[PDB]
Amino acid sequence: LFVEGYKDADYWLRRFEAEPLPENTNRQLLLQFERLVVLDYIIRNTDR
Amino acid sequence: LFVEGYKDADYWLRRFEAEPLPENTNRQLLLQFERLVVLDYIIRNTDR
Amino acid sequence: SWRAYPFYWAWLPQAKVPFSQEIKDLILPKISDPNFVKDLEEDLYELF
Ligand SMILES: Nc1ncnc2c1ncn2[C@@H]1O[C@H](COP(=O)(O)OP(=O)(O)O)[C@@H](O)[C@H]1O
Ligand SMILES: Nc1ncnc2c1ncn2[C@@H]1O[C@H](COP(=O)(O)OP(=O)(O)O)[C@@H](O)[C@H]1O
Repeated sequence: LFVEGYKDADYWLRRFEAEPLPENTNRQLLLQFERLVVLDYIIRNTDR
Repeated sequence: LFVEGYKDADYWLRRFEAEPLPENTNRQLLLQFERLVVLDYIIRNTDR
Repeated sequence: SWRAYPFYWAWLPQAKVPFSQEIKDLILPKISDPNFVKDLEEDLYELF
């Protein structure tokens, strides 16, 4: 399935270094980031 | 009023530099920090 | 070699944050349950 209006992770990451996120959004981002860690770790992605 | 079990803010902030905090606690720190900022700015503290 | 296929997100500052309670609650019941893990291998086998 196709998903709309996403960007390269590090496009935003670089921007968040420059202009940080409000903390509530940042917490949200981390919640999501953790789900990526779990996924990549279990399947042991060789290419992330 | 004397408050019990605090340390110099920098003692912790540098410890939160090695160990970062869990995000929920960190959100709490920031919430408190914002209140510090508001207070010191309105009274234009000279010595913080 | 352990250097060969890194998880690139491990270098991000976000990767320094202890896991939240949210992820522990979503994942631990599942992956610490031998039945769940066995269902997973089953589902995967079925696909592969
Ligand atoms: N489901 C999707 N929704 C939106 N964009 C996608 C989706 N899948 C892939 N893309 C975009 O299209 C490009 C090609 O997709 P993919 O083949 O998955 O990556 P790669 O080019 O690294 O093999 C990617 O750079 C990605 O940004
Ligand atoms: N309300 C308070 N509760 C607990 N500890 C305090 C409180 N106020 C000051 N302290 C501690 O005692 C010391 C008091 O010094 P401070 O309040 O900076 O005034 P001064 O520098 O004039 O002595 C500080 O080092 C601080 O760690």
